[PDB]
Amino acid sequence: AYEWGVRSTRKPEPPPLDRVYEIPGLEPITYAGKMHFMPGLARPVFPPWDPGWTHPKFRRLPPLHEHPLYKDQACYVFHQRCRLLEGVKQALWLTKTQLIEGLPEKVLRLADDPRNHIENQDERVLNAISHARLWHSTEDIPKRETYCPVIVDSLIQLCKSQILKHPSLARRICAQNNTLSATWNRESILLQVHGSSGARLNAKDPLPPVASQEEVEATKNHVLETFYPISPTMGLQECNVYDVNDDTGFQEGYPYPCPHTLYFLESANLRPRRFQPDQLRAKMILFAFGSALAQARLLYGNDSKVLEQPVVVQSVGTDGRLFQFLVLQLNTTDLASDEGVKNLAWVDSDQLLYQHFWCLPVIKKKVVVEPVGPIGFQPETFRKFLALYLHGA
Amino acid sequence: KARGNEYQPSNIKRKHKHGWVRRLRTPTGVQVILRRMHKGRKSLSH
Amino acid sequence: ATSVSWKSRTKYTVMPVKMRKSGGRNHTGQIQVHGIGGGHKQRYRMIDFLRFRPEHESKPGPFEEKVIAVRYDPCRSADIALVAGGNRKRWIIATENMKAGDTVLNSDHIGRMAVAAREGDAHPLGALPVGTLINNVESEPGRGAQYIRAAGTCGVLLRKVNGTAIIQLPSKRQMQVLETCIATVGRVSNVDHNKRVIGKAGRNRWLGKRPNSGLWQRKGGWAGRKIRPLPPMKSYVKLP
Amino acid sequence: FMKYVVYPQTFALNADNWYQSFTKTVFLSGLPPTPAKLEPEPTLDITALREAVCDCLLQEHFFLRRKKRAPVIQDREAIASPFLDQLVASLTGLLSVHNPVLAAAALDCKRPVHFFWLRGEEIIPRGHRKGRVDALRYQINDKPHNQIRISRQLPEFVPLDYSIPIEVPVMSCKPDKLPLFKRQYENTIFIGSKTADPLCYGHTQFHLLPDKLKREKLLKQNCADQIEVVFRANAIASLFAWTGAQAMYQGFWSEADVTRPFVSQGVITDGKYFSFFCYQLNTLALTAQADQNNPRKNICWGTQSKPLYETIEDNNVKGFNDDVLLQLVQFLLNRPKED
Amino acid sequence: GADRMSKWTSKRGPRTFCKGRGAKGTGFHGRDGKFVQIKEMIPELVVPELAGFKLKPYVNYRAPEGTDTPLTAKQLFLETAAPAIEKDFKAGTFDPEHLEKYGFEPTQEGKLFQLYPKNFPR
RNA sequence: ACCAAAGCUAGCUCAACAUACUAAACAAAUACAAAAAUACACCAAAAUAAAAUAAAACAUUCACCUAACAUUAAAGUAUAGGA
RNA sequence: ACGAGCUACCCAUGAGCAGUUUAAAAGAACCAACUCAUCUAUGUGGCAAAAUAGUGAGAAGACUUGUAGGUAGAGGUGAAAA
RNA sequence: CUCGCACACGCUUACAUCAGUAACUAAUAAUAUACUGAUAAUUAACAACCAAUAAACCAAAACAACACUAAAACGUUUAUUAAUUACAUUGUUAACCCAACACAGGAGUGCACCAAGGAAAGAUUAAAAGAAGUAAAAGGAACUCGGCAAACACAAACCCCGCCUGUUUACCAAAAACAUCACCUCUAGCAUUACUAGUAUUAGAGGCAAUGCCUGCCCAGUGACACCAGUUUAACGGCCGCGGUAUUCUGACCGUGCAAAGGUAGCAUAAUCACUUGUUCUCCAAAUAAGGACUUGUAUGAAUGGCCACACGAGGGUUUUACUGUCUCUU
Ligand SMILES: [Mg+2]
Ligand SMILES: [Mg+2]
Ligand SMILES: [Mg+2]
Ligand SMILES: [Mg+2]
Ligand SMILES: [Mg+2]
Ligand SMILES: [Mg+2]
Ligand SMILES: [Mg+2]
Ligand SMILES: [Mg+2]
Ligand SMILES: [Mg+2]
Ligand SMILES: [Mg+2]
Ligand SMILES: [Mg+2]
Ligand SMILES: [Mg+2]
Ligand SMILES: [Mg+2]
Ligand SMILES: [Mg+2]
Ligand SMILES: [Mg+2]
Ligand SMILES: [Mg+2]
Ligand SMILES: [Mg+2]
Ligand SMILES: [Mg+2]
Ligand SMILES: [Mg+2]
Ligand SMILES: [Mg+2]
Ligand SMILES: [Mg+2]
Ligand SMILES: [Mg+2]
Ligand SMILES: [Mg+2]
Ligand SMILES: [Mg+2]
Ligand SMILES: [Mg+2]
Ligand SMILES: [Mg+2]
Ligand SMILES: [Mg+2]
Ligand SMILES: [Mg+2]
Ligand SMILES: [Mg+2]
Ligand SMILES: [Mg+2]
Ligand SMILES: [Mg+2]
Ligand SMILES: [Mg+2]
Ligand SMILES: [Mg+2]
Ligand SMILES: [Mg+2]
Ligand SMILES: [Mg+2]
Ligand SMILES: [Mg+2]
Ligand SMILES: [Mg+2]
Ligand SMILES: [Mg+2]
Ligand SMILES: [Mg+2]
Ligand SMILES: [Mg+2]
Ligand SMILES: [Mg+2]
Ligand SMILES: [Mg+2]
Ligand SMILES: [Mg+2]
Ligand SMILES: [Mg+2]
Ligand SMILES: [Mg+2]
Ligand SMILES: [Mg+2]
Ligand SMILES: [Mg+2]
Ligand SMILES: [Mg+2]
Ligand SMILES: [Mg+2]
Ligand SMILES: [Mg+2]
Ligand SMILES: [Mg+2]
Ligand SMILES: [Mg+2]
Ligand SMILES: [Mg+2]
Ligand SMILES: [Mg+2]
Ligand SMILES: [Mg+2]
Ligand SMILES: [Mg+2]
Ligand SMILES: [Mg+2]
Ligand SMILES: [Mg+2]
Ligand SMILES: [Mg+2]
Ligand SMILES: [Mg+2]
Ligand SMILES: [Mg+2]
Ligand SMILES: [Mg+2]
Ligand SMILES: [Mg+2]
Ligand SMILES: [Mg+2]
Ligand SMILES: [Mg+2]
Ligand SMILES: [Mg+2]
Ligand SMILES: [Mg+2]
Ligand SMILES: [Mg+2]
Ligand SMILES: [Mg+2]
Ligand SMILES: [Mg+2]
Repeated sequence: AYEWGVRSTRKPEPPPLDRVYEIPGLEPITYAGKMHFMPGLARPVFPPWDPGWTHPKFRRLPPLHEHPLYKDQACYVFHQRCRLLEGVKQALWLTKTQLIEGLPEKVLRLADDPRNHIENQDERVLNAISHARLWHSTEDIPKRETYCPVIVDSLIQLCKSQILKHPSLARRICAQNNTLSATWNRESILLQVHGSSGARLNAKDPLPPVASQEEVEATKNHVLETFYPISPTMGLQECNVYDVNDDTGFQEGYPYPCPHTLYFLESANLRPRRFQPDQLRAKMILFAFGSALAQARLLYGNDSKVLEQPVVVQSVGTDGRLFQFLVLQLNTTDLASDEGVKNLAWVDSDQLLYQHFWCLPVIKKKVVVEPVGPIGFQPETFRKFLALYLHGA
Repeated sequence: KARGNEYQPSNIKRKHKHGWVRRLRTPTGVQVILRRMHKGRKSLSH
Repeated sequence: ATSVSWKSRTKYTVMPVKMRKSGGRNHTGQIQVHGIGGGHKQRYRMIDFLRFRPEHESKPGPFEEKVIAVRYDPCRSADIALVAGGNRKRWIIATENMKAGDTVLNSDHIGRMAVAAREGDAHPLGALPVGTLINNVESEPGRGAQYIRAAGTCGVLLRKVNGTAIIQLPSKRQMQVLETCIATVGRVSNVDHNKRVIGKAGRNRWLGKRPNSGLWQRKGGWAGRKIRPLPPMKSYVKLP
Repeated sequence: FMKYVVYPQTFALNADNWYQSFTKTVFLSGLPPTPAKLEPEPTLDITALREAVCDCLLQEHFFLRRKKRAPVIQDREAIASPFLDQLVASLTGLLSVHNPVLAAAALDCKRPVHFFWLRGEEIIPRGHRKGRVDALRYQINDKPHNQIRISRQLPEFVPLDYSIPIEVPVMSCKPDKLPLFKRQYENTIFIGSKTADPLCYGHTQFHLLPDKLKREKLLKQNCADQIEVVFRANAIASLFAWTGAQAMYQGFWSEADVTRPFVSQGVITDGKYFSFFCYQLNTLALTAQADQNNPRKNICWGTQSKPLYETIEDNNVKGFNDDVLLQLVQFLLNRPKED
Repeated sequence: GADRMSKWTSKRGPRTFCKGRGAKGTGFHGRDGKFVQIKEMIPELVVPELAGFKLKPYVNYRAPEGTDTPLTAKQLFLETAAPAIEKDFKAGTFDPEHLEKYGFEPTQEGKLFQLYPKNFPR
């Protein structure tokens, strides 16, 4: 084949030993006695230096098999920045769920109801968008890494402004950078969603199941579509050190146990550094599935069984102007066999909050053709976000 | 156009072209240092 | 001073790795090739020329992969394609009519029956019909595809005698190799590269071609129309 | 032109007095006089507020499982910053029922506030411009942890022409010995948003002290009286910059001096301790040619440091102070006038 | 051109050149880019109690000086170890195998302040 | 009358003898970009002397030309030389 | 032996081009910053061992330019002016 | 009148205070940021030093919605180890750097065109000559090699040469020279430092120059392949005499000789030896100027390329007005 290493840039082979060292029963005369190099003397060979006292910073990195957590079976870890080739498809295969395009019926009813709306809805949303895109920074054109969290938090505060009308949102608390670990064996493959997310909302009360028994039973007749050339473990990190333990972000006795909504942000200035919408949807699927697994295994146990009370979680992913909403209902724990019940998911994708934003007034032919502000505005995305926020109450 | 200002000072360039390490990294620079010491120069290099 | 090459990367990477161009300069610093330098900034896409490369040694049989995307490569005149199969992705040279979401088969099995050669297949020369069009041909079994790669160029298999395959290269020269050598069937992508027109002198500078010297050199004896006989067959089969 | 860079979170020994000299502000210990004409509104749930605060404490200190922190020192930056954010959010959500303004308010999370002003004259000592008069310029670029911005300005605490026997401290020395250093860059006046933002006024600021200004750090540096001075300097710089940004967004400057006072509330939080300040900007003509006949002075009301909890251990809060919670409640329930 | 007779210091270089003036380091660089200072590396000045010390920086002029007799190894041995070894030899208890009791040390790596390696600054 | 002029000293040169031959100072730092206390390496190398000149040109040739054998003769002899 | 801190060409890393006509960032057009130097007049031991004033060409590109490095004379480099 | 503030690079105290200047420096005085003596100074938050090892990662920056080609620097997460304990070290002045000088020169970046920087005149008279500016009767290029310079204009055209943008003799030549897209040749079947991490639709050594019509004959000589024959001119390069003839000028034609072919198409007094100011027509009152025609140019000529064409050019020539001190003739 074609070796990808170059002999000129690779580490050089040690120089050939001096002719003295091949003479049996003869002691070479080297310059090791004077502690410096001098021509005419043989090259001394030194034993591997052993620092009898171990120093933390200047010692060699221990090998992987020396770690106490090293295991023979390689586990496929899914962390925060994992990319999936066939994102939605591989996510559905690995999580054992059936996908639905539209949002759930109760979410639609809560969203489309004008009573649950904000006092000045369109104006407050436009003000939040303008503040995030232009007003929040002293620079003329703020970066995505700046205005993605700003717009997400502005929408969160806009939703929080409804706590006056609904005195039930106080049962929730936000959380930042909590470790999530959910490992499961599916089709003799050990997968594990392990990492940390952007933001996580937790609540005291559980989220009621949304999928009806008719849909649950019809899910039995659904078959997951398979991809032959690509293995389901595409894009996952094959790791050899791990712990098979359902570690949620919190310890025991937490007052706000049930996760309500995950918040994912694609705060990256470069398109290659950002996620594709498909991969972002896959990431949200896997992270919500991990959270639901943690909750189910702390409530019911580690046994693989169908849940009589399904665990439903929500997730929102924000590109800065594109929103992806997801409601995942976990109904079963046994994922080794594919003949059982499948979980359910409603994935509302490609939701544009606004078409384009002009931070500066464009002037064509000495006149202003388009003023400052967002061109195109879809309030339905915000309505769906508000429905997801108020879904608990 | 106008000449005579061909010397644009730069300490990094001065030390990398006529510095002590640059002089000693080659045998010819070592011989230059030897000649300067034999002549008795107060400054062997920059 | 002596410069260090930029090609220090042992591990295969799908993502484009940045490269440091050198215009006609060797490791010393003198010009060895004239008319090279001052090009556009480019990255290098790692191309796996060894097409038949199983992921795991447990299963050495023929394997099927899927085409993901056909993209442009500034390094070579051809258009490259990302292909994923098993647990790893790799860049290969896309043939003429490869599109996104296509099936590719890579086999080394030779049988008494020729395999119906599609455009994405990679079969050894012994399993292909007597007169097919091929590219990325190989010199020794397992060596890798050093030969035909340019856009639109393709050789033709002529005959297979005594367990040995003979092909015709784009230079109309006959090449004799073992029948085990893995080759890809079809023409290389971007067949219209020969028909492209450079619009101005600036496009050559964008590609990285310094203009030729102005020294007027009188033509010597080398100049003129030399009608030569075709060179003999180049054989790589080592007869005992 | 050249200007000084005034840092709110400063390591200078006695910087509150220097900031007072720069600002023409007088510091009064204790709360401002309470407007006792309030309606019998505060019937809130002190138990529920304590429960929320303790839940935030326990979550950010013991409950939240994060990555294994190899330094065993357990720096209080990453422990208190999420705690401060969650405490502000929970308090705003809980007290928005009593105060409708908090619902319509906007919460800024680590968003800078910039201010640039002039103060006094100075003869240039060195350079080719020696012997000529140059005005001293100061700039404050603060990064408050949490900000609350509202639609209508909060009411004043004392009248515009309110007089105080205490005079502003004046330094008979150069500002370079604080130490302060001159720098030249973009001099911006920023409130937390651009001028096009409809919320041209704000409600309260939150400032988290850095690890550099810890009580243990100051004690090791042999500084015990400067613990309160750090809070005083932080509040005096931050609230003054914030009110000056408000005034200059409303349109007042040196020759267009402010007509109605601009009031400010600030909560400065250490890892364990809390402190509260109230700042009232009345005069903005701090330049030499307009300060000749200016009787008004800025006022900064300050409170001494007071801890909230005490050595919480194993998901159980040992000590708790209700007075700090009540002070935070009053700060968050202060409301603009209705008309 | 530039000057060569003046010493090459940190002031006459670019921003990337910042050379120390001869002071000893007091630590290393940590994780977040900060400097971590080690309290073991800083010199701890061991100062005595001068309250009950009845000695002055100057001497009485009428006091006489002494004939210059620099201390030497043989004299130090005579004042310290010679009487002890002489007494042991007179008593018959002198042991050539073990000389540690007279003040001699076999190796230096054992004690804290060593002589040949010079582990103490002053 | 200004400008000016004159000292006899510092010291140098050639030899002989001579111990036997890189002077003194080296507390700290010195081939990181020298005078910068402190971290897992690479270290290193040799391959004829040439020509300016003379032969009135210039090609073969042209002593001395940084390699010990010194002095008195043999002797500018035998020899080597586009002889 | 010493020289690529000026210059000829490359190699890494950065930075600039405002306004106007134009579906155009088109090796387009006008004209700034900026880069070159067509013509003339002074200057000719001068401000200057190559300048000043007027006037000119390019001005989103084969464009300028900052820092660091490389190619060293029987050679280097050169859109050949030895 | 308006090149000011700061930072980077560079110079090192030339910076600040007090005192003195008879002399030394300012190209002269006053006095002093540029001379002398003494004493002090630049205090870090800005900047320098400021983790490695494996894995997930094709999807540009240009308000980035989404696209073009020339395919494009700028990043997080996971896992293993990262001394753990205040306060470390260094640059902080300036009127300054490179040019022998306190030099009208050369100098990167962010801001504004003044809210900051400075003074063309040492004092007189107002000779000639010189440089710069303004204005001018009537004329309006009649001056001159040339409409060079200047001008209340700042337009329309005809030719030569190069297609065009561009580059070149730093310091007498910026071009008709070079390069250029396009078209042709030759040289190479291939791996770890150029070419190239490429594979004949590729990469080098070259010629000529876009495009349009084309590129006619020759291997006799010298080169190159073929190791001899033989092939090559888009290889180095060459492509004819003598004499008479139709009815007077000519010669369609013929005889004879040598060649490898005897200069084909085209253009033509040209940037093309001399005769040349070739002959003729237009332009002017006058023309060795310019343009169009005739044409053996016996020394034009077809990729050392021949012919025309749009756009283009501080390239070189010729006109029409408008314009003016270039000039009548200067004041
Ligand atoms: Mg010089
Ligand atoms: Mg290439
Ligand atoms: Mg290509
Ligand atoms: Mg060429
Ligand atoms: Mg040429
Ligand atoms: Mg010098
Ligand atoms: Mg320096
Ligand atoms: Mg500097
Ligand atoms: Mg420290
Ligand atoms: Mg001679
Ligand atoms: Mg002679
Ligand atoms: Mg001679
Ligand atoms: Mg000789
Ligand atoms: Mg002979
Ligand atoms: Mg260099
Ligand atoms: Mg250079
Ligand atoms: Mg422009
Ligand atoms: Mg242009
Ligand atoms: Mg000029
Ligand atoms: Mg003029
Ligand atoms: Mg122009
Ligand atoms: Mg032009
Ligand atoms: Mg010669
Ligand atoms: Mg040469
Ligand atoms: Mg020439
Ligand atoms: Mg010549
Ligand atoms: Mg100097
Ligand atoms: Mg004087
Ligand atoms: Mg002085
Ligand atoms: Mg300064
Ligand atoms: Mg005068
Ligand atoms: Mg006169
Ligand atoms: Mg005149
Ligand atoms: Mg005039
Ligand atoms: Mg007139
Ligand atoms: Mg005339
Ligand atoms: Mg005349
Ligand atoms: Mg003119
Ligand atoms: Mg004209
Ligand atoms: Mg005109
Ligand atoms: Mg002519
Ligand atoms: Mg041209
Ligand atoms: Mg054209
Ligand atoms: Mg050039
Ligand atoms: Mg030039
Ligand atoms: Mg010239
Ligand atoms: Mg020109
Ligand atoms: Mg010129
Ligand atoms: Mg040409
Ligand atoms: Mg053709
Ligand atoms: Mg042509
Ligand atoms: Mg021809
Ligand atoms: Mg021939
Ligand atoms: Mg022949
Ligand atoms: Mg003709
Ligand atoms: Mg012609
Ligand atoms: Mg003609
Ligand atoms: Mg002629
Ligand atoms: Mg003429
Ligand atoms: Mg004429
Ligand atoms: Mg004529
Ligand atoms: Mg003519
Ligand atoms: Mg001819
Ligand atoms: Mg010719
Ligand atoms: Mg020819
Ligand atoms: Mg030519
Ligand atoms: Mg021109
Ligand atoms: Mg012209
Ligand atoms: Mg040009
Ligand atoms: Mg007159």
